[PDB]
Amino acid sequence: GDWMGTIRTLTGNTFSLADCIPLLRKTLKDESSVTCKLACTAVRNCVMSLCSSSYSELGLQLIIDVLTLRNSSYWLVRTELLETLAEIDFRLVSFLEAKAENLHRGAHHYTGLLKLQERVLNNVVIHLLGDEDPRVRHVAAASLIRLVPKLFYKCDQGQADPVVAVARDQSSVYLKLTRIYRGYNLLPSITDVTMENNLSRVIAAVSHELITSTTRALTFGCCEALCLLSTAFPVCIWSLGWHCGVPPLSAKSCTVGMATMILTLLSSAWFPLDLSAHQDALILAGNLLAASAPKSLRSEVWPALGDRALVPMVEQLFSHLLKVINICAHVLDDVAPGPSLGSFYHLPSYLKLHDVLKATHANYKVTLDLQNSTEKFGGFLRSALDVLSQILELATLQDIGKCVEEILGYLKSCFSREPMMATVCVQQLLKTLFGTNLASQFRPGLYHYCFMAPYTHFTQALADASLHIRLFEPLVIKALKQYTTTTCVQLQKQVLDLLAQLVQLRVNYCLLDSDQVFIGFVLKQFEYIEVGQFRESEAIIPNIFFFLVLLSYERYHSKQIIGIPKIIQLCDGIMASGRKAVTHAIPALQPIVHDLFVLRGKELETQKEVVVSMLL
Amino acid sequence: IVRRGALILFCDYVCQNLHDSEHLTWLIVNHIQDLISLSHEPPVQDFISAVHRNSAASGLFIQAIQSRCENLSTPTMLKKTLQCLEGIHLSQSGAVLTLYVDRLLCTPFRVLARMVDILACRRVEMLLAANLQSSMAQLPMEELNRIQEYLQSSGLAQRHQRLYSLLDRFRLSTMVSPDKDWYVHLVKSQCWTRSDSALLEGAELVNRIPAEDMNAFMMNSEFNLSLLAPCLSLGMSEISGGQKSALFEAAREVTLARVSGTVQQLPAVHHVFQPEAAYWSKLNDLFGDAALYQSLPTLARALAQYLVVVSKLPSHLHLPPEKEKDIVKFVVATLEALSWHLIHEQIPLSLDLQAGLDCCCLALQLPGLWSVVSSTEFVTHACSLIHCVHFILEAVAVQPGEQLLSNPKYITAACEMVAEMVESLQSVLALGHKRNSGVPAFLTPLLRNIIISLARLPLVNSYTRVPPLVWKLGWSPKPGGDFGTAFPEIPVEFLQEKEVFKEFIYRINTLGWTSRTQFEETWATLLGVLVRTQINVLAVQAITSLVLSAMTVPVAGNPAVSCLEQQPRNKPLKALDTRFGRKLSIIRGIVEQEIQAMVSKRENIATHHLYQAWDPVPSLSPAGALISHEKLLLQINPERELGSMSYKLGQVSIHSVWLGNSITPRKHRAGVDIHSCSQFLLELYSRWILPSSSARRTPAILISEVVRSLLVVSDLFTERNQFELMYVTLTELRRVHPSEDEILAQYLVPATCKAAAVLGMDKAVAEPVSRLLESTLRSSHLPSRVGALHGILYVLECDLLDDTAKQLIPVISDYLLSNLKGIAHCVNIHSQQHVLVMCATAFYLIENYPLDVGPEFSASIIQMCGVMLSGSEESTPSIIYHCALRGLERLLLSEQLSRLDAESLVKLSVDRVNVHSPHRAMAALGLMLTCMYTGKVIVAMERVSVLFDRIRKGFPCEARVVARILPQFLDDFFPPQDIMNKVIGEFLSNQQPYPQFMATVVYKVFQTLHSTGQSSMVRDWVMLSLSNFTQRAPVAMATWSLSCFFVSASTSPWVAAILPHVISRMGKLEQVDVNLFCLVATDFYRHQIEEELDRRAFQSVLEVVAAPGSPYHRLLTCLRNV
Amino acid sequence: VAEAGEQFGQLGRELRAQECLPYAAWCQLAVARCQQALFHGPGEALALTEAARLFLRQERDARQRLVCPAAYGEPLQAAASALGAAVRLHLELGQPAAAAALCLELAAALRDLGQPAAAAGHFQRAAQLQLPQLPLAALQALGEAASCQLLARDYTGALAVFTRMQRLAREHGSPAALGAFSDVLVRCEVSRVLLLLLLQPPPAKLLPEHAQTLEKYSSSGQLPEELFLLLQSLVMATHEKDTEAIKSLQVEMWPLLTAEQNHLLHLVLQETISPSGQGV
Ligand SMILES: Cn1ncc2ccc(CNc3ccccc3[C@H]3CC3(F)F)cc21
Repeated sequence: GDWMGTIRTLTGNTFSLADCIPLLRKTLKDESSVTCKLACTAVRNCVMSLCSSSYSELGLQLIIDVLTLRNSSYWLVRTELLETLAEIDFRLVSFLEAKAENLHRGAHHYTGLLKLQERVLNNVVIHLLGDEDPRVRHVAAASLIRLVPKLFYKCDQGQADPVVAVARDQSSVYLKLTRIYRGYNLLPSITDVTMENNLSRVIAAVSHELITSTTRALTFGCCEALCLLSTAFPVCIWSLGWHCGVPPLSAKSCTVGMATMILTLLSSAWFPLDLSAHQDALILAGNLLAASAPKSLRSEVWPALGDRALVPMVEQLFSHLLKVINICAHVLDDVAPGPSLGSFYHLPSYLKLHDVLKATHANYKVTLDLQNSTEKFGGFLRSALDVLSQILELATLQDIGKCVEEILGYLKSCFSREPMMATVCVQQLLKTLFGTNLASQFRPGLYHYCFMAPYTHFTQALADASLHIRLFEPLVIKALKQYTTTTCVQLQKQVLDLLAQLVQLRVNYCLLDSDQVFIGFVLKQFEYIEVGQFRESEAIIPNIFFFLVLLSYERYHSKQIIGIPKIIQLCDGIMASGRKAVTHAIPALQPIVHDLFVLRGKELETQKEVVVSMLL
Repeated sequence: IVRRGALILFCDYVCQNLHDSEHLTWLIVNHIQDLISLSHEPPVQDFISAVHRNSAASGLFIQAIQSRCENLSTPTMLKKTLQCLEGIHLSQSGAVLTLYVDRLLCTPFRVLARMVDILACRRVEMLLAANLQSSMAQLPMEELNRIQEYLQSSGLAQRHQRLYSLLDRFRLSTMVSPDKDWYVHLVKSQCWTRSDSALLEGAELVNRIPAEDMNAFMMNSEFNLSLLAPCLSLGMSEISGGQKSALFEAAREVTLARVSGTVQQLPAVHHVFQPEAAYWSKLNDLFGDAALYQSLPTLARALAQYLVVVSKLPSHLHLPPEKEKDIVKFVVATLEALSWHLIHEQIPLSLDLQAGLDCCCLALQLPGLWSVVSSTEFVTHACSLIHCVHFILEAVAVQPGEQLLSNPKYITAACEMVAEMVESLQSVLALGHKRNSGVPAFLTPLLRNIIISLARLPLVNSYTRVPPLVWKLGWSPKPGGDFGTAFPEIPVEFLQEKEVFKEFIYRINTLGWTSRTQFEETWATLLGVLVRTQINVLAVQAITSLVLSAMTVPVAGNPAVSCLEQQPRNKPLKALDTRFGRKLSIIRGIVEQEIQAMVSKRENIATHHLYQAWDPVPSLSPAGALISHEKLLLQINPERELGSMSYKLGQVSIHSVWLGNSITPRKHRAGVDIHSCSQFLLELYSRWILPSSSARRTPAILISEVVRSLLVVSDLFTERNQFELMYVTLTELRRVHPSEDEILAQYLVPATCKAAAVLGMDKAVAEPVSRLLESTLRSSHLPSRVGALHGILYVLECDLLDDTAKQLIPVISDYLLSNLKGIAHCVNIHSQQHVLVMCATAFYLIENYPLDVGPEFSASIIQMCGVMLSGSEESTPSIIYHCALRGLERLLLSEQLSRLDAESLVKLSVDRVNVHSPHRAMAALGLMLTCMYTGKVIVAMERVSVLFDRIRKGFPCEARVVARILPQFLDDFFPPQDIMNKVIGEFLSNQQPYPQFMATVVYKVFQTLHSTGQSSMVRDWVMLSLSNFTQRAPVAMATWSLSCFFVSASTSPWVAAILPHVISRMGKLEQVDVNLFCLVATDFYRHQIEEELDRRAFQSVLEVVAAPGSPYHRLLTCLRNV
Repeated sequence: VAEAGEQFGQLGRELRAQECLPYAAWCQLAVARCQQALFHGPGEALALTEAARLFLRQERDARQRLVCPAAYGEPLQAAASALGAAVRLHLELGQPAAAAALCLELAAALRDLGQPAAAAGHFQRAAQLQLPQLPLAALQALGEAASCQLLARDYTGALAVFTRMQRLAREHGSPAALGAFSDVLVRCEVSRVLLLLLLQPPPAKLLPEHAQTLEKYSSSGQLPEELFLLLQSLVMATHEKDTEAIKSLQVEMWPLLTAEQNHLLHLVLQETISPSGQGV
């Protein structure tokens, strides 16, 4: 009103902001889907700023009128709606609903409540996971992950009312004061109970639609939504959000969520033949089983698992993975599906899966697009190798000792198609064989949020401030070859990590690189890295320096391979260039500093002094 | 966030600066609501604690709350207010006590009113504990009088008795013989006061007023209108017992007088109510009056209770023609009042929505009231009904931003609203559908039936029959009639579109037909389509449904009133036409009427009302009115789930086809000639399914749908030649058609058996049909086996040849014994239609073929049904439980069972009454009563002890019913002396949850002793029991139990009449309770005793408990001068 | 031989494109017989489920789309037979989640078609197959079974099911409860109080769990405070005999209750003013 009074005295214009909203409310009801799409885009630009203003009744009314568009015949109106509803903060909308007295009644004098969050979440976002268009299902799944942080429910232990809920968000930003595989978390997570409550309600609603689904589209959309949720809110961190009671404890907490639904889908006659929904189910099944870890691990088959109720689920997933990887190996080698744990010829549902995969790869063999990430045979193979790599953290030499010769056979077929994930799978087999895997190495209110907790943390901080091994050789030899003939820096990182792991397992480097060709080639990359000609060098530098630093300890091969004086002259050779310090020089120093100061003399003191002269 | 946070911080500051009274004063005086709202924030709790530690601050805090008590009255704000006031300073106790008594104690939230009471008690107890010179300075006498005079004048003193006694203790520290005119005075003390407590007892009291006085008693301004529906229901129980009810005719005249008197207050011209002038001012003055608005639902509740019975009354009790217009005006004004209340003053009471919609539903069903509202004079009334029903539906069912589906202009709006509502019956008004989940289940049946009736009005009917897709296809005829809305019937060129035709079929099936003209028009339209295979199939399904709709009973073609005719295969039971059978029909009829209330599907009952069940079975003779539900006791087919009214195979029995049409080995219904329809279809279908050699082969789908159509429309056949041509056609079809078609066989097999059974099952028909049945029982496809069992049930109605029975009955008996034994322990995992039709076939064989079916069969079937009935709620579904148990009751009551079979049913019936579930126990009680009366000792004393246990262990519903039947069971199986000790013991026992039910059992037992001349025996048992009555532990329950006992013992008609008054005052010990107790005990002493040794005995028992001022000491004081 | 199974598959797809649902379903049953002879149990359970869906579609067209009075229900019998066979297959394949899903599909069709008493038995069968491996899915199945028993007017059967749900939700969801189980607990608590006020059991039928609930209302926890004050007020008004309190509470409670709970509160007020079992 103060801004509008200023422009009205300067211009003489009688116009008012309340005169616009009727024109959006009109154009949302247009006969043309393109007008309707553009009107939905216009609501996306302003709805949250309206809810944040003295016109917040009009912002609430736009959210009511836009929900009509869920029934539109045009998919772009459905995706614009999903993207619009994902902008909304339901803590703020719950505050606006609680002050409404006329808007609950609307036209026709309704006698209940608006219930906008329940209508958005259930009647739009979870409903459009059942859409026949996979583009709509994908945007519905992505919109749901944006909503979980912003939902509000009554009787929450962290926020009793929506005004306390909005004050938490506003305060949390401005008053802010071997390596295990991707799905494992052994430390006790400290979690927001309000987020874990919201996540519990969302997962319960999506798993209800999954188990009750009568259409292939809705089953597939629910799997996509649960797979992306398990990525954004990891099952091992958020275990009480994922928990359905299945392991009868905390019913530092652990879970398998709804893994029995997902493994029943993976053994069905129909569900495995959609490659996208199948690969989402593999990733979700891997994540659900890995989130059991420190509670399911001990203190015979799968002897590491003391929780014998999960052993059938692990054997089922592991045997499914070996069969589907063996199918890919047959398709890539062009071998017909006919004449041990990966055997599939006697199983008609796996013969149908083979013919889908063969047809998918036949289209790949006759086309030349090399930027497309959405290619379904490669995505499927990559997902199966990733989940096998994840399940190998729970394995022991007694579990893989009959399988390892078989799996390395499949990896030799798969290496040309997915070399990076085949290399990860080799590393997890080596961890399992040498015994270095996980299985072997084992009342709040406004005063609280707006002042008292921030001031308590600040004052306490000021107070403290005053105080089988021969089977692996041809795959390591393929990896060493391909590093010298590739421009994929993501593969090159992974081969340096494999070589670092072989050096840490005390494998002799003179067996891997007798003629010094690999160190010679790795050193010859620094010419191109320094002059700015090696593309994506920012990805490879820290792995090269970690590897050369391990090679500095191997003095016993009659002579030292490189030595810290050369690594330091490589490091300042990068640092002297015009290339940015944060992507280049700093990532080269981090391996050197932890080695020279944390891990590890008349030479060594001078090297520490030289490195401090570089840090300055 | 800033508004709340800045108060919290300023409270945290003032708690460190308590010398600075200016900031404390400004917080209290300007932010009291925000302090009370935020009282859970730690600094605000500390601030309120500092205000409690200060005399002047506590005074400001109290005076501030007084200035905001029009707010601070939402439940959570009132709770928070009392939580602040609890700790307040000792020197302010008179001021806060005043705030409690003259503002906060008046509140309607019951849990919060006890918090105000408890806190007020604590503050007056502090004022009694403090030194009196301070306490009378806190409470002047000119305030201490106000609070007590207000507590008396507001009626709070009789609810908050402790508080008034503490104010009394504080002020004291500072300063007759019973007759008609007595009886009418007792009843007006209960019936001339506005309340909704004890309405069933209140009706029973008005029923004993002399018939000459009842009209004057119910016409007085003081009479509680809430008694009109109870009186009409109680009086209908007398009419349906064959008596004249003086109470029903009084209540009828008063309901119609009050309905007419309410219409005489409306404006003399009517305008359509629209949710979006002087007339609207008059309506705001009428509907805004709290007296008039309360009168509308209460009179509507009485009107609905009259209208729901009216077609079953004597002809002089039917609607007066002169009051039909006023009833339509009243029913319209009630929905307008409910709609006006929803706009201005939130949702009505659920009982008040229900009463308005009940009247509207019932008035549209009656043909007299229908003839008024469908007239041109009533167009604005018809539009108002439509606007109000649409408005109430959206106000309940549709959230803001949703919509229901996803001429004067009020006429066009009415058309569109009824068409929108007729589509909503698929979804929003479909009971148990996902779209119905926002409608509460008491509204769904009412709204469905109201919408089907409104869609039949001449104003909107032809519009509503047009498919919405045809208006979108740009069709645009000019309408023309008395209302300007008569559209022509849809052109046959539109019905060539599949989805337009599906939309048309839905509307003709949902609405039915309003006259024979509309039937003949829709017949012509569907033959115009019938003359693409999918359109032909839909046309065969539509014409089948049209012809079957003529078979609907009390008014043909009207789905809002009527359901399909049933002609059950089972006969009247001759065992009921006997001395013990007639007494069984009464007691079993009480139990059956309650099983219907509990378990019936209620498909033909739209309105809420128990005790309204009816079956669509006409009185049948060679060519009537419906046979009453009390005359069909065990006649309805065993395979039909209770209260389901949908079509089934076996709908019409072979004996009914033979009797009604005279074709032993009705042609016009609602003026439709079903003979010319069914003859045309039989001829058309006979050409299509047996095509000539030059014609293209008929599609298999069309053959199956035509043979299904024959199976259905053959219920309308009227001549032997029709069943003969049906039989010949289906026989030749079975010869040429490939025998592996199990999709055809499921219709062809029932249809062939039905035609063979009507033709009389002679040797040339019977051998082919037997060979068809034996092979169909071996099918892979379960619906075709269920079809064979319905075919078997059709042929069992015939006088079969011995040589076909010797062949057929063994195969049927083997199939039943092989299939029932494998499933009886786990019925829930098997097809319920297969189990129900098997049990019906077995029960028909045991009753009608007991010499051809072996003696092992009857024993084996009873053993397997016992295994089903002994299964848990999960293992045996309720539908199989009730249908098997009514089949076993028929078996026993038919007298074809052996004495050993009957003894096995006795053992079954007694075990099955001992279950948690009240409806399963109530049915098992029906079987046990059937066993005992057909059985006409220590055994009967066990059986009566089961009934007494069901009263003690039972829910109030089952216990009340068991207590209604128990008096007749006692009189039928015992000399009174054998059970008299149990009857009085079970009334007295401290383990009795229901003394109020047992009071009527004692009353009925003592009244049968007076009527049978045993008046010498009631004095023996009163004098014997009196000691045990004085030992009842609470003196209120002891005095009350003796009041019931002496009322039960009295020969005096007016003392015997007051039992409902005594029952309605259970556990009270007011002066009126002691006064009545003394009078009813005096009546027993003056009239039932005469012997001076018994007068001495009576006084000697009272002396053991006659402590001073007790009701016993009052009674001895009253007796000792007689 | 499998070639007959693909030919029956093609015939089924073509007959479905012609809307010939009973013969399309019959072709899927012929595929199931081919899968049985090949010992491909997963393919047999698939073929039987697709046969059942075509029969359920035929029943929905007859009783929902067209509302034919001549629909006595023969395709529902065919559907339930094929679902029962596929459930029996999934249980011997060791797949109780797939068996439960087909029970829920039949229960949903029976509820939609106006058979809630039959739907409640199939909802309870689904719950029992789920319970040892999917507790929260089993609670979702019991919630539907309770909803069906209220539509069937089996109020004591609903009181038993909500009592089982609240015990299971405390046992698997825990004194605070996780988000999804807490929503189950609030539904059970409010519905059980209204059912205990409707049914009014004698001291022989007050279980420890029922008495323990009615003591709490004679501290709101998972319930919102305004509803908890209104429920405490309703328990007091019905333990008194205050019809004008129950009337005024029913209007304040209407916005806070579900439609199923507003029906229960209507039944409490109706049973208070006009009791059942008197024959008048
Ligand atoms: C959607 N759709 N399309 C085909 C089809 C067949 C069966 C089922 C039943 N459901 C099911 C069948 C087999 C395996 C798993 C499950 C899921 C419950 C679950 F485990 F999540 C659904 C189907």
